[PDB]
Amino acid sequence: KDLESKVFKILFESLESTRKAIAKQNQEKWKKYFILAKRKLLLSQKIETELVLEQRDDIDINSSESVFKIYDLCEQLISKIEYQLPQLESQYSQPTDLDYILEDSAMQTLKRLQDEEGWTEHHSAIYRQSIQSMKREVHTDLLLYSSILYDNLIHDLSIFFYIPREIGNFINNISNPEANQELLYNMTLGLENLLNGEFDSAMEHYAMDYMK
Amino acid sequence: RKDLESKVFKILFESLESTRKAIAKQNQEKWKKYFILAKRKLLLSQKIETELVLEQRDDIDINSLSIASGNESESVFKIYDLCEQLISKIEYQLPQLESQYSQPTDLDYILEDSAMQTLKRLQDEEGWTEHHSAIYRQSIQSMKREVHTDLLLYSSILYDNLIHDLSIFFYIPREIGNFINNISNPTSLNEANQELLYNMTLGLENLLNGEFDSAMEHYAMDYMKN
Amino acid sequence: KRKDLESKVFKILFESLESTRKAIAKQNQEKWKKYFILAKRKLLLSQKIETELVLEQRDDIDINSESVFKIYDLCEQLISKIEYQLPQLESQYSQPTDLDYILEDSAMQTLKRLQDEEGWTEHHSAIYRQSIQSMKREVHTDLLLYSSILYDNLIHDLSIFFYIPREIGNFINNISNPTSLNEANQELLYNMTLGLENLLNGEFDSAMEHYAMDYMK
Amino acid sequence: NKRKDLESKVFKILFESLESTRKAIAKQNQEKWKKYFILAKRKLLLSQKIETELVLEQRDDIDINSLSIASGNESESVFKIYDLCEQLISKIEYQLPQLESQYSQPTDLDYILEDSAMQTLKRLQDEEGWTEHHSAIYRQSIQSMKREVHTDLLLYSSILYDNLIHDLSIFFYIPREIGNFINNISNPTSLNEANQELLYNMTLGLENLLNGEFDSAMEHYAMDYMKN
Amino acid sequence: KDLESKVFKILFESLESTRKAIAKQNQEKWKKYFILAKRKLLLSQKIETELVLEQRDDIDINSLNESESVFKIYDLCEQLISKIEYQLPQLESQYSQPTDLDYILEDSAMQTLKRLQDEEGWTEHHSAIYRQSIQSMKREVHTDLLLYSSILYDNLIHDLSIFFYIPREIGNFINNISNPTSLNEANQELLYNMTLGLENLLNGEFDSAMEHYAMDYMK
Amino acid sequence: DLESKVFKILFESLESTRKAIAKQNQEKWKKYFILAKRKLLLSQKIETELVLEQRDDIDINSLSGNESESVFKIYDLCEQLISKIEYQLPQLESQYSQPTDLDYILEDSAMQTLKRLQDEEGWTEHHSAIYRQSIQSMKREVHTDLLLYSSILYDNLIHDLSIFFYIPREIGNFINNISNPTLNEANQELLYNMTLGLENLLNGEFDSAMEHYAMDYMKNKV
Amino acid sequence: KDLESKVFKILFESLESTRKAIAKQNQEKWKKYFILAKRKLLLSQKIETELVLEQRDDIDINSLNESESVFKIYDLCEQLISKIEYQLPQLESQYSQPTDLDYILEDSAMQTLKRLQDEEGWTEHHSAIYRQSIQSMKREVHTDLLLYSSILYDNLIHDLSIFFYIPREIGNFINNISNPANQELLYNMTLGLENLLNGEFDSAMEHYAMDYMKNKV
Amino acid sequence: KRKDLESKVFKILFESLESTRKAIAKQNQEKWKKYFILAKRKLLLSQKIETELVLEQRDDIDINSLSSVFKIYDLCEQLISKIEYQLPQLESQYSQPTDLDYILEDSAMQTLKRLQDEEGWTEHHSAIYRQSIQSMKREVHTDLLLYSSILYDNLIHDLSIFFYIPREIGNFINNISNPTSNQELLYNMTLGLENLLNGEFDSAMEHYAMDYMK
Repeated sequence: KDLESKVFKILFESLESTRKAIAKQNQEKWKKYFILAKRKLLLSQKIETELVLEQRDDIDINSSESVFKIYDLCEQLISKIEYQLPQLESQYSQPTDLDYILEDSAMQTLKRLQDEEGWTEHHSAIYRQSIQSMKREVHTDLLLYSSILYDNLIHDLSIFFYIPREIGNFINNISNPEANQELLYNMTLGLENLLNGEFDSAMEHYAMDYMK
Repeated sequence: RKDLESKVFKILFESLESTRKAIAKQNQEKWKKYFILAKRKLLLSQKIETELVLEQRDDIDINSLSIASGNESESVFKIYDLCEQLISKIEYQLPQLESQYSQPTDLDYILEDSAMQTLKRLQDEEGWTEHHSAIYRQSIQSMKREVHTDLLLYSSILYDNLIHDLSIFFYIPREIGNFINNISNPTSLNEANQELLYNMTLGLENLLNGEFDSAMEHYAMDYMKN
Repeated sequence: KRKDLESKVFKILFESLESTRKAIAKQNQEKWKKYFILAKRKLLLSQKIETELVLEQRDDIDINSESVFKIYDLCEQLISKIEYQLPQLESQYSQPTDLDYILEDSAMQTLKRLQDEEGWTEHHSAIYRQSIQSMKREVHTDLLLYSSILYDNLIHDLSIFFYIPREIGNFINNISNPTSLNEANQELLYNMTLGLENLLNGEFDSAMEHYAMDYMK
Repeated sequence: NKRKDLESKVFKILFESLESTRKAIAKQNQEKWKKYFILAKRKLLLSQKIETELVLEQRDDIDINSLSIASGNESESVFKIYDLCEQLISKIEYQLPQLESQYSQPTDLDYILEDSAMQTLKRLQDEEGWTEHHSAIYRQSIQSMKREVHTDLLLYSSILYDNLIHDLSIFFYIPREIGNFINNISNPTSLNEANQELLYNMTLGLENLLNGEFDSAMEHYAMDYMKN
Repeated sequence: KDLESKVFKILFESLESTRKAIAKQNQEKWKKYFILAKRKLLLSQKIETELVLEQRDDIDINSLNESESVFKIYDLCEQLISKIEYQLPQLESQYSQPTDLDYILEDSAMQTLKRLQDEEGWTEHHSAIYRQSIQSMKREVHTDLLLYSSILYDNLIHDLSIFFYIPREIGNFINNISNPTSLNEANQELLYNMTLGLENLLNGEFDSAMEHYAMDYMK
Repeated sequence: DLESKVFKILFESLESTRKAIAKQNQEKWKKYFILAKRKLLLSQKIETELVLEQRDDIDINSLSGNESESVFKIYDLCEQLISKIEYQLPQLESQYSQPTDLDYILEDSAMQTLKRLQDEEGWTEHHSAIYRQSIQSMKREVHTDLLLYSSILYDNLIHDLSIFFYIPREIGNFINNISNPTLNEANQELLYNMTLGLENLLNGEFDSAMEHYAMDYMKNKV
Repeated sequence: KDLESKVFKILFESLESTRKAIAKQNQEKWKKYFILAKRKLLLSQKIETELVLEQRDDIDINSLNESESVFKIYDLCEQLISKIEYQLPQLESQYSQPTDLDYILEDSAMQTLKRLQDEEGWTEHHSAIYRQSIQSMKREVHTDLLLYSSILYDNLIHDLSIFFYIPREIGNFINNISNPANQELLYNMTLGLENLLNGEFDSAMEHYAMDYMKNKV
Repeated sequence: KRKDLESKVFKILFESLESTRKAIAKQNQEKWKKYFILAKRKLLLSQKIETELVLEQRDDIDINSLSSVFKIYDLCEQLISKIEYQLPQLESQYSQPTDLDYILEDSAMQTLKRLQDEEGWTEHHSAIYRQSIQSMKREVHTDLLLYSSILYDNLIHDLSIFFYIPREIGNFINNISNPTSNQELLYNMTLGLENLLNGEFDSAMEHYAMDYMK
């Protein structure tokens, strides 16, 4: 009598141990947060840069290096992003310790728990459904906190959005004075910072700080 | 007791299974919350871009020469006025978006009110322990989290699509591409500053006047239907 | 004269190289992930040999004993875990990164731009290529260096997970003491099952993550 | 183009000096294997030390009672084992500064990168069209070569350790003895017999770590790997 | 009657004579001034060098112009510490060694007490006053030592500023790295000026320096 | 016969004043602290001066980095510290000159006492001469005590305050970093740690530490 | 936007730096607590002794055991009056002594202010806020003085009851006149007046104030 | 633009707070009682300890078969009484809320909400507001302790005549200095005790406090 209660207790405390294992994962979870947000930032970069390419008239006459260099930096920043997005995907899908914990190790625990007394096929059903729920909720967590992260570091990375900045500058330069060349220069610069690692490093720094 | 634990178990499971089928039946409000989360992202970007433009305004001083300001001075002051409005607009919008997304739905009724109700009717069953009710609370929480997840997944993909479909309303990148192209032409030098102030005003009012919102709602519903 | 031309081209060569080195230095998150991979790999290989040697001592099983069966089972699981973890650790170690992209593609672009200068000869070009190769090799150096030291420190931090030496110490200490022979036997069985399951259940993997992450900063 | 061939061939001499040093580095195998072995051996002994410390740390003696009924020699065996643990910790504490000293001894690798390289630089500094920028490239390439050597050292010593730790499996007395113990216990009535076997085998394996057989086996296996 | 007046006068005359004998004995003071100020100087030298030293990490056998310089600087630190660790007890000893002033205020004065105790009208009260007057003359001498060593040290910390190489080289290093070309050589150059610094404190240039500045303060 | 009475009355009054001087601890400990702290601040001053002497001067030039930010912030902290010390030293002197009850016990109260004692039988001007001599020596011996226990205090504090001696600690940290693993990481480490050392000298942590340590040394003797 | 919030945060953090500086200045705090308490004590003491003296009855050319019973005490009163008249202004010189604290709140505060006046978006209104908060901290350190010095005084008047010879002696006189004898008054008096003149009262006070400086914190 | 917005929002915080200052100045010229209460409290506890210690000299030496003051000892404990009554009275009198306590609680915290309603007005101005109000509170408290102290230091001289006990020990040693007639002691001191009980003291104290603050 009251063996039902004891078996239930075993199931519950097993599942809770798995939950605590899950909560201890931090480094790969954060690396994945960071991958999702960075991917969003890089798709907006590739779209902004494709828009400013499009506005270039292929001159075909039919009877300055300051901008050719700008358009050049544009094209190879597209090339950078195009290399980088598959690598972020790849990195994202690499298996982690948590995976093993939730698959093989959790199945091993199941088998042992089934050899107890009073453990039915229903207890197994409940155990399996809980582990499937935990597996899914890992993705829940990734999607949630990477959205929150992206929202925060779109504020923090403002300094790198050089087009809004150069336009605000340039219409301030009407009423507070050469301006064409100033814009070409600040644009070249903001490009370079996007290509030369200054951006990938800024993002590493910010998200890291967030994790501490 | 042989059939007792088996069938208390079966009642718990069938309760939960019906609730799951109910969740599938209320796949209706989901489209509105998808659209909200996507739209909130599009606006957070717009607000930040605009704020950045406004943040360059250096004031006008005795030390500001302000030479070469013809009729462009009033263009520029309307640009700052528009920008200020667009911020005040996005600032009013965003909490209405929160208020909408947060509002109670059919799904919430399935998973909250009615879930606890069914719980109480289940407590008054033979051989129902508090462990059974913990398992009920757990599976319902997971169904909440499964719905949350569908929200975040679909809305992220929606956004990925919208940033393509709304190519046209991103006036700032296009106008910069055009300004430098227009120094690259021989003829377009004089027209350049004017054209920039004008198409910028255009872009700001397209975001302000309802056009961008409406195209957003179109492309979104189009994506959802297919 | 042409002397100042030579100094101009030498200063440009140097400053492009120095820009490249500053860029390598900032690539810090991946360099740590790799340090930690190496330290973890050594820790785990030693766990595997320790566990395999406890297994080599087992009688061939009866074909065609209760707690000791549990313990042997755990040993086999832990070996499966480690044989799962190791190929993955190699994969993550070889996973390319932005450092690779600086060291190959951005460098070749800067060389195209540089090799179109005032007095830039193909010898300046050869030195530029070599210096790039040397930074790429020095990254590897630092991995081996910093991973060596990190492991030296982790072995001490992680001392409480080394359940084998501690449980043999404990066992002889309480056969020597007035404590009985069964209390000794049962205490060893218990403490071995525990050391094993903390090796198995993430507790060691979490401790290692925690300590190594604390070392950075 | 008198100064063209000047600049071109003062670059050429630089390349050829550097490449000569590189070739002299490549033929330095036997003398590297000494440093390989010292690094591998140091890590092996640091491990041995920690594992023995961890044994010794579980020592908490309780005084016997006037009432104690127990019998046997087991406490004498255990105290001798503790003694041998202290002797091993001593041995290792002694021989680590040795290894440091041996590694610190300068080799003909050191002579090619240090004495000999600085001696070639000075003659290159009396060359026509040579400038301190050339000298900076010289110093830079040499220090890159020192670093390449270091990489060789860390890499090959790590691989050698990984192989040694299997070669030396027989001396790892303490997992092996917890093994033999657990395997005996399943056959009951042999429990006291198994305690005796364990005390005896710990004593032996401690002696084999203490008495220099372990150091011999280590050097022997490292040689066998060097040849292959 | 007229007798305690006589006893009193002889007590006062004896004490005044001791006082005039203390005055001619200015020699010993200067030496002890130098001892006390020099000991304070070497205490601070010790603490600075120990702090520089406390930052050396243990040598990792994997760890690999600078290395040679930093090794030989650390050795110069350890040499300076040993020099001061013996130089200090040497200085205590020199300060303790008996003097003609010590003699004139212990032996000479107690001989005189014995003599004065066989006089007509010499109560023990008289002898208590005598011992207290003598201990007071000792404390005047000690006050003199502490006063003038304090002032002397105050002055020597300026006069000897050029041996305070360590803030000096901090300053040259930050100014150098605050410039374009200096940075290149900065890490070498402090390595040099530090070494020289540690040598001038050890080779004896500073002990001769100190001694000569003290010669001037006393003259 | 009775001259023992007059000598004993003399001795007794002098013991009164001596025990009274003994009970005057608070201002004693504060004057110890003043003399100590003064010396520590004179040393700090010379250090900071010496680092500023190595900064180059300022003229019409091209006006030429992040280092420049760090280095010029340190130079400004230096000028700050020097101003702090040049303010505190005259304060410390004026705090030391301030008179105490001890002054009164050894001047007005004593002269008063001797005038009372010059009204007694057996009392002579030679006893008055001894009274003045003894008072004058206790007057001098106060000073002696100040010199002695300030010397000892300083020799202790120069150890307990070791953590604020940032210049030697950072030059040692620097040379330890270079040649061994970790370039301009060490240069940054120097600038940061120098900045924090100067601020801890400026923010009161050092004055608070001194006021705590010499406190402790007092509580021992209590 | 962010600029406003950040310039506010910089204002607040500077002000709270000053806050934590004043927090650490306990020595001169207690010096001034003590000075104020002691001034009150000595004032009441002076007025008591002057009221004793006001009944001396002017003597001059007049009528030639009790000389030691009245004259010694009238003298000891004249001297305690002397001593108190010496001590009071010394206490006011001591209280007015500048301190590191003044430095914190004046020269240092104005240096930092000047250094904030060339931050981004710093307005003369920020500066007026700053000076207002400085003058506030300056006023509150006063408040701290007044509060603790009153609380102290109330402790000391009880802790120091044994030096209050004059109510005590009127008591011990009227009690022995109800009993079966009087000169005890004159005797114990002289002793009380001496204990207030010889330093016993002063050093008793220094002791209790030390004790409170310690245990209260 | 918003440079002028910032000028104005700081302008409104300034002028609001200065209104509250000018309120405090004039309504402080009214709060004279608190001063007087705290001073009285100190006067009375001084009185209590002095009376206590004269009473503390009760030994009741038992006599044996070998062969007015009480009135006074009574007056003593009567005054210890009057005082132990009067102290909690005075503390309650001190704790009562007045106009200021409202001007810096309610009239301030309400004009707060009003200031929050203003545009451009964030939570940092709300924190500056609250902190300036606490500084005003503490400045009023300063005022309180300050002028109560000075008041006490004057009152000690003003009530010099009621300090009967040093007066009468002085008269006794004066009357023993010139051998005459003890009885004058008991009479004069009884007189002073009744001066401290009948309320000439409390009333002369009030008159001198008011008379000083005029």
